[PDB]
Amino acid sequence: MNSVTISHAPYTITYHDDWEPVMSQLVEFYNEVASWLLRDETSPIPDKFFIQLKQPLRNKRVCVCGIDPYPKDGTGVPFESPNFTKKSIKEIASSISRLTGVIDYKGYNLNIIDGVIPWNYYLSCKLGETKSHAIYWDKISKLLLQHITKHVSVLYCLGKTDFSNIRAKLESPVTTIVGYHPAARDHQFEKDRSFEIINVLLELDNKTPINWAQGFIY
Amino acid sequence: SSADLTNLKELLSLYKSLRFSDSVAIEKYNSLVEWGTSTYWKIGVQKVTNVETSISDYYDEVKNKPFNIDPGYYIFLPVYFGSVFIYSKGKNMVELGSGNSFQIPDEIRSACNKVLDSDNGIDFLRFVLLNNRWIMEDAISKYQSPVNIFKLASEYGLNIPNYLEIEIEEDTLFDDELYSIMERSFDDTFPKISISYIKLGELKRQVVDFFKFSFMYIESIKVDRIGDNIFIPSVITKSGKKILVKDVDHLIRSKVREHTFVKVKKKNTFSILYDYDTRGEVIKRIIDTIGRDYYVNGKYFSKVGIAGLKQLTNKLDINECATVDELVDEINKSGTVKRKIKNQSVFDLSRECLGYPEADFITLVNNMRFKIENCKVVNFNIENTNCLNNPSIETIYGNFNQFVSIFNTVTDVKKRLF
Amino acid sequence: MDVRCINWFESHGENRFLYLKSRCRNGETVFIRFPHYFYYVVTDEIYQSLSPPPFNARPMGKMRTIDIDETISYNLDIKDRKCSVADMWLIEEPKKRSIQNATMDEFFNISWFYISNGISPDGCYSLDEQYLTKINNGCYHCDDPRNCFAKEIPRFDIPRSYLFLAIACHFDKKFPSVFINPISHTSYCYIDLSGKRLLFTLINEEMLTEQEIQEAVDRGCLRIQSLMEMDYERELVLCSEIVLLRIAKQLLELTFDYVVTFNGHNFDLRYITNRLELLTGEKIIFRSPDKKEAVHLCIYERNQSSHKGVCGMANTTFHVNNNNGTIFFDLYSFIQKSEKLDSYKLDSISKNAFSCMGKVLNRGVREMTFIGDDTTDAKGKADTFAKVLTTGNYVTVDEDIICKVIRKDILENGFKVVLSCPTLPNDIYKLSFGKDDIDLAQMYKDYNLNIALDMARYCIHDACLCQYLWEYYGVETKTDAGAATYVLPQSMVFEYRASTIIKGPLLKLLLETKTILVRSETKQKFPYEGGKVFAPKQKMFSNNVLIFDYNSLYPNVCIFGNLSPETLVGVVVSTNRLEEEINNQLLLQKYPPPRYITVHCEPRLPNLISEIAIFDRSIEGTIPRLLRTFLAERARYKKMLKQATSSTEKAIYDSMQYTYKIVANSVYGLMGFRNSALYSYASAKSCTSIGRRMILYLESVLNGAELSNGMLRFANTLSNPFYMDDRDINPIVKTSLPIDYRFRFRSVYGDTDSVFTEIDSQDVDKSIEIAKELERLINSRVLFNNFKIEFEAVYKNLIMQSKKKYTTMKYSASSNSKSVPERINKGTSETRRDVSKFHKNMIKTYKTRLSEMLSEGRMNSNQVCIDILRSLETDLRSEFDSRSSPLELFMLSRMHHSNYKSADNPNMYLVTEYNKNNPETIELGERYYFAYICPANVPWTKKLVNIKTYETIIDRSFKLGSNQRIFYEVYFKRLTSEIVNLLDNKVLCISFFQRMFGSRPTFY
DNA sequence: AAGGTAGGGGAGGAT
DNA sequence: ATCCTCCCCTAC
Ligand SMILES: [Mg+2]
Ligand SMILES: [Mg+2]
Ligand SMILES: [Mg+2]
Repeated sequence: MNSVTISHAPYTITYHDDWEPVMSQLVEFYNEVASWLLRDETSPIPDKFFIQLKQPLRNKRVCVCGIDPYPKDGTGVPFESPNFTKKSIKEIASSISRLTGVIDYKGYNLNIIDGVIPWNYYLSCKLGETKSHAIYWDKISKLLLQHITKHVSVLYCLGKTDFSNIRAKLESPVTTIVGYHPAARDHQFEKDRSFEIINVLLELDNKTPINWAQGFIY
Repeated sequence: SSADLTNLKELLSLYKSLRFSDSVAIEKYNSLVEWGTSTYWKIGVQKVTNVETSISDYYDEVKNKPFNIDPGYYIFLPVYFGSVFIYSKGKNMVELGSGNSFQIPDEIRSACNKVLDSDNGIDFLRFVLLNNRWIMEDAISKYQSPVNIFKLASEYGLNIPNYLEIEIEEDTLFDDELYSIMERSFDDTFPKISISYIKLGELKRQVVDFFKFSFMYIESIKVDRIGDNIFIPSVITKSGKKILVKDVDHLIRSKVREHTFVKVKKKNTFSILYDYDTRGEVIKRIIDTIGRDYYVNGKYFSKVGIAGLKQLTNKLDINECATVDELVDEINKSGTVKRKIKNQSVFDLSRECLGYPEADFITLVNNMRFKIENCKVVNFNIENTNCLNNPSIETIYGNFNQFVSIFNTVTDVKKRLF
Repeated sequence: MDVRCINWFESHGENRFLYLKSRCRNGETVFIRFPHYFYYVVTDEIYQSLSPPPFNARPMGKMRTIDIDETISYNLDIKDRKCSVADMWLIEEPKKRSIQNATMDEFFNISWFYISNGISPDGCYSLDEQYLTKINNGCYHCDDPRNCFAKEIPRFDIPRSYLFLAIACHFDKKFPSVFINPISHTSYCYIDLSGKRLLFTLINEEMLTEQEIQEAVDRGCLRIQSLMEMDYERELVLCSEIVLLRIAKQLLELTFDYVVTFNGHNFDLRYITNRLELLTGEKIIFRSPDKKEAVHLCIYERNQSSHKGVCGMANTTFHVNNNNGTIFFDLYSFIQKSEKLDSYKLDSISKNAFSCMGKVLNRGVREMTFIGDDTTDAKGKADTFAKVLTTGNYVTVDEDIICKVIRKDILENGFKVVLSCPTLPNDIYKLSFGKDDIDLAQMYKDYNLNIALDMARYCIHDACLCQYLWEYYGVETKTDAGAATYVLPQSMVFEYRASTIIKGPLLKLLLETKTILVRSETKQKFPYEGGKVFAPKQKMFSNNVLIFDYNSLYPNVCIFGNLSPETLVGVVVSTNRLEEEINNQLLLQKYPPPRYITVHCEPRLPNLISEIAIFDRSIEGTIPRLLRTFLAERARYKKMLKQATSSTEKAIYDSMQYTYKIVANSVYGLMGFRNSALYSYASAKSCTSIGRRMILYLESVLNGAELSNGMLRFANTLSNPFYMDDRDINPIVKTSLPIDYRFRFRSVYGDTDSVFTEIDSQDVDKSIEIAKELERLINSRVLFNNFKIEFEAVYKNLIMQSKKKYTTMKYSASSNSKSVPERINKGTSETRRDVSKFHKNMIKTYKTRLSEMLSEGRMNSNQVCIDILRSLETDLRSEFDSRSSPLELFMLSRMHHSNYKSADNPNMYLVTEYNKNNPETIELGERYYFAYICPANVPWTKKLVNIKTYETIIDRSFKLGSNQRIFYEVYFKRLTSEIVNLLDNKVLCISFFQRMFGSRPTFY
C-alpha cells in the first residue's frame, strides 16, 4: 500500500503493490489531462477517481467490468448503492437470489464478494449520461484494463456493443464474456446468466469459483 | 428467462449421462451444445458422435483356477451355449460383440417390454440364442432382483433358468467338485458353458469355467435339422463325440477342416470349440462334406428343394393344398394372413418361401437380366458371370426356376387378392 | 396531391408507425404516417374460433393449401397429394398474438403492407385528400392506405439534395487516436434542391501561428469565431475546433435526401460525434417528422454470420440510427459487396474506375502534355477523366508513376493535362487517378500555413470522389430498380441476400394463384450430383474454336420440367433389377409422356439402385412463374444495354442485368438450401439431371458434324431424349452457306452449359459466317421448346490447362478479322488475388513466348523446354541476389473472418496478434495484405520445413527492415511449377527442380 | 438471416 | 514415398 504524488487534485494516489507496474504511467497520463477535467464538478468527486487501485490483484479470479463508476448516487466504485436503490444493483441481486434461493435480504454489493474485483472501463463520466468521457480516458483505460485482466481468469464485461472488440484491446488472452448491462431496455438483461457460466468454467479449468451470493447484506 | 435455464439444465443433465442416450437424446444434446456455443460464444461441453452401448463394465475375466470365497450370500445363474444378445427398453435386440441387424421375433420384443415396464432400474436384458430358441439369462438392476423379473418373463412366454440361492457359512475353496455339484443342481437340459454368480450389494457378475485343453481328430461334419429347412452344423470326432458349434461362422473363423486335428476345450459333459487364433477353402470344404445341396443362409444351412404350393401354404399359415385358387379364398377369410401378403412385395414373399438369404440373393438378381410380360417373369439370363464365383450365388441360380414359379404364382395371388 | 415516393422508414418508440417520405411536383416535401400492424393468415374455422377478437379482419379469398413433403415409394401405388380448399382471412393486430393455427408466417409485415394495399415502394401517386389528416407542418396521417393510394400516375422527376463529406485527422506516427489527436480539416460538397453546388473546406486554425493565420486571411481566406457568422460560399475558412464540430452538427441534422461518405460510418462520423461530446454539451439529435421521437447519433454494428457447420461471422457493417428519413449511404460497403479488387481502399477503387488512354501532345524537359478525347478511346472515358481532373491533384501513368498535375485545361469534349514527369519515349499512355505520393506524417511534423492550404486542396478532392463514384456506379438507378422488383423500401435494397429479396414477388404469386405451401415433416439433406464438365482433349489447338452457350439454362429446365415442390407426383425407387423392370413397365403406362416427365436420377440411399422422379406438367407451378418474372426483367435491361452510348451507361445497364442473372439462378440454390421454405430435394436433383442430358444431347450431335456442298450433316440423329415428338429428326439439314465451304466439326471441351466446338479453319471472317448460320440450324432443328443457344465468340490460340483453366484471344461474335481482340484468362495465375505481381508479370512473358515458338514449331532436339527453363533460372537467381524489386510486387491479399473449426488456426492467430499490437484493427469482413518475410541473413535454401511462420500482416506504413528480406523460396517455387506445367518434357524439367529447389515435380 | 456443386493448387500431417 | 484433410478461390 504505497502512494505517489501528482500535479493536480487529489495530489496523491494510494494503491496496492499489485498496481505498481502501471503507476509509472498513470502519473504522466493524468498530469497532462487533469488540468481540463478538474475545473468543474465531477461525479464521482475527483478524490475517488483512483480509489479502485487499492484492490489487490494476486488473490482475484474474476473481474466484472462496467462502463463507468455510476455517477448518479455513486460511491466512487462501480456496482454499489448506499441504500440499495439503484436499478443496476437491485437487478443483479434479483437474478442471483432467484437462482440461489435467497428470500430475505436488505442489500447487495459486489465489492463484498471474495475472489471478484469490480471494475469499470471509463474512470469518469458526466452526471446523467454514460461514456461521456471516452475521449478523455481511453488511453488510460486501456492501460488499466489489460493490467487487471492479466491477474484474472475470466473477464465479464457489460455491453454487447461496448466491449465488442475488447479482444484487440487486451494483451493476454482471458476467458471473455460480454453480457447485457442490468439496466438495458426491452428487459434483455433479465435473460442474462453470465454469473453462473463464470463459475462453471472456473470449476472445469480447476479454478476457485466466485461466491456470488456472498454479496448480499442481511 | 426460464427458457434459457431449461436449455442449460437439460444440457447438464444429458452431459452427466451420455451412455444411456439414443439417437433422439443425442440429437437433443448436440442441438443444445450448438445453441450454447452460438449464444454465449463459449461452451463448457462439446458434441458427441461416439459411445456405443456396452455391458463390459459388469463382467471380468473368467476364473479357471481354484480360489477362496469368504462372503456368504450369492445367487448363481447359468450361462448357456449359444450366441449372446442384449435388449434395451423400447428398442430392438442387438447381438453382443458386433453391431448388426439380426432377425428377432415379435413375441420376445413384447415380453421384454412387459417385464421392463415393471421398474425403471433395469439397464438391459441378456438373452442367449440356442437353435432358434430364446432363453433369458440375466437382467442387471439397481432396484430389482434376478427373481421376480424371471418369474414375469416366464408368464409372458419366455424361458428362464432354474433359480438357485446359496449361502456360504464357511471359508470354502472353490474347485471343480463344487462347480459340478452346483451346475447339476440347476437340473437343466441345455448345454452350458459357465456359471455366473453375484454377491448381494454389487452389480458385478463373476464367472467360473473349469476345462482342459486338448486336440481331437475330426472324422466328418454334418448338419442336424432343427426346423423348417433350417440345419445347424456339428463336428463329429473319430470317437463319435459330438462337438457343439455355435453357427456357420464359428467353424469358418476357427479354421476347422475335416480329417485333421483341431484345438478344442474339453468339459466334463461335452467338447466346445472356441474362436481365437482361408475362408473360401474352409466354407467350401464344409459344404462339400455336409452335401452339395446345402448352402449357407446367415447362421444356418438350408436345402435347395423343389418347394411349391404345399410349402407356400405353410408360410402363409393357411390350409395345405395344391390348388392355386385357394390361395385367395382362405386369405379373404382370415385377416391374420392377408396383412402379410398385401404389406410385403412379391419379391420378398417368394424369397422367404425358398429360404434365400437377402444379401446374396439380391446380388444374383442385379447381375442378371429379366424379360417380363404383364409384370410376370417369362425369361431371364445372366449378364455378369463374376457373381458366380461365390458358391452361394451359383447354387442359388441353379434353383432359380423354383423362385420364378413361386414369384409368378404369388403375383397372380396379389392381382386377385387386392 | 401528386407525389413521388423517396423513402420508407419506421419509428422505434412504444407506438410503431411506418413513414413515407415523398416530394411533390413543385419541390415541397411531405411525410405521411401509417399505422403499423402485425399480419396473420388464418382459415375460416380458425378465424371464427379465436377467443380474443382481432382488431380488424378482411377475407382474402378461397385458397388451396398444398402439403409439399416428399416421400419415396417402392411401387406405383402413388396416392394423391394432400390438398385442402377453404375460405381464408387476413387479420391485422397492432400487437403480437400467438395463434395456434396461423400460416404464411414467413413473410415480412412490410411486405403485407405493400401487397395488401397495392402500393409499390417507388410508385408515383395522385392521392385522395379526404384520407389524409394534417398533423404537423408537412406531415399527414393516413388511416386508409387502400383507397388513398389507389390512383397511380406516370413517373415524373424531382430534385434531390446531397451532402458529401470527408475529414482529415492529425497524427504523428501511427493511425489517429481520438483521445489525443485533433481534427485538422473538414470538407463538404453541399448540393441543394436548386442544384447549386457549394465546395468548401474548414481549417483548424489552432495549429497555426497567429502570424500565419493573419497571412491566410490576407491571401483571401475567411476567419470566423462563432457559428452565426459562417458563410458556405467561401472556399477556405479558418476557425477553432469548436466551430468545426458545431458546423458538422448543423449540416448533419438537416433533412438531406442522401448523406454520402466512404467508410464514414466507422471513422468519419464516429470521430466527429465522439469528440464533440467531450468538448461541449451538444450532441447530434435526429427527430421524426412528427416530433414524437428523438434519438442521439449512435453507430451500431451489424454482424453477418455464415450458414456452414461452424458458421462463425463473415462480414460486418455499421449503420446510423437516424429516424428522420435521410439515407446515410456508405460507398465502402456498397462497393465491397459489388466489385472485386485486390483492396477496397478509395485510391484502389478510383485507380480502376477513372481512367482513359491519352496521347502525348507535347514534350519538354520536365513536363509532358497529354491530350484525350473520344477519338483516342472509348466514347465517354475522356469526358469522365476530364470531369475528375477538375479537382484531382496527381495522375498515375501506366499504373506505376505518380505525377503531379501542373496545368489543366478542360476542353469541350476532352482534356489537356500537363504532368511533371520524366520524358517517356512513346506516344500513348494510360492515365488514371490513383495513389498520391505525399507523406502526411512528415506534413504534420512541419505543419505550417503552406501545408494547411495544400491539405485543404487534398481534402475537398476526397469529398468529391464520393460524388464521382456515386454517379459512376449508377447507385440512384439501382436503388429504385431494386425497390420496385423486390417489394422492399429504398433504404433496405442493398442489405439482403436471396432468401429475403425474393419474398416480394413470391408473395404476389402465391396470392394471385391462390396457393399456400405448407410442411408437416422434418427436412433432411441428401447430396446430389451437379453439372457435367468435360476433360480437355488437347492442350494447344492452334485453331479457331466456336463457343456456343445455353441462354439461362436453369430457368428453362424448370419451365420445361415444371419443377416445383407442389408439382411432384412422386419418387419411385427400387433395390433390385427385377423390381426396376416391373416398375418401368407400369410407369410407361400409368403416366404417359404427353402429360408427365420422368427424370432418371442417381440413387438417393446407398441401398437403392434406381430412382425416378415423376413431375406433372399439366398445371404450371409456383417456381416457374417466379423464374419467368426474373427472366422478363433481365431481358428488359439487356435490351436497354444494347441502346446505351456512353461507357457510363453501358456499365450501369450491364451491372443491372447481371444482378438479375444471379437472383434467377439463386432460386435453385434456395430449393437446395436445407433451411429454405422452398426446399425440394427431388426437384433440385431432377433439374441437374435434365441439364446433364441437355448438354450431352447438343454435344453429341455436333461432335462429328460435317458441312458439305449445301447441306449440314449432324453427327447423330436429332432425337428428343426426353419424350417422343413429331419433329423431323433427320440429321441432314439445308444451310445457306456457299459450296466453297467444306469443314468438319469436333468437340474438344465443354463446361456446365457450353460446348467448345473446334473448326478446321484459321480465318475469323469465315468462322463468324459459319457460326451464325450454324446457330440458326441448331435452334430451329436440333433444340426444342424453350431451349436456345447463342454464339458467344471465337477463341483464337486457345490453350487448355485443366477443367477450369484456359487462355485465349477473344473475337466477339460481332467483330470481324480487322478488329482488335481482347486477351482473356480463366483460372490462370494472371487473374488470382492470392499470388503476386512478380509471378503474374513473368508467367505472362514465358507463356506468350512458349505459345509463339511452339505454335510455329521447330523441335530440332529439345528447344522448347530448354529455352524456357534456362531463361527462367537466370531470372530467378538474378532476382534473389539483386533484391531490387519493390515489395508491392510480392504482396498477397486475404480475407479475415471467424468461420473456422478448431480455434488454433494460424490465420486467426496472425490477425489477432496484429490487432492487439497496432492501432489499426482488421474487422471480420475486411481484406488485408501480407507477405512472406524472413531475416536477411538466411541464405537460399532447398529444404523448406515451415512456411506459415514467415507470414506477416503489413499496413500502409510498413517498411521492410534492413535485417529482413523477401522469402523468395516460396515465391519462386510457385512460379516455377506454373511454368513447368506448360511443358511436355519430363527429364530436363525434373533436373531443373533438383538443382534449383532440391525437389522432384509432379507431371500431370 | 443464411443459394447450389465441380475442381485445382498448396500446406501440413500421420503415417 | 503417400495418401488424407482443410482452405482459398474460381468456374459454372
Ligand atoms: Mg449459359
Ligand atoms: Mg451467354
Ligand atoms: Mg457459359
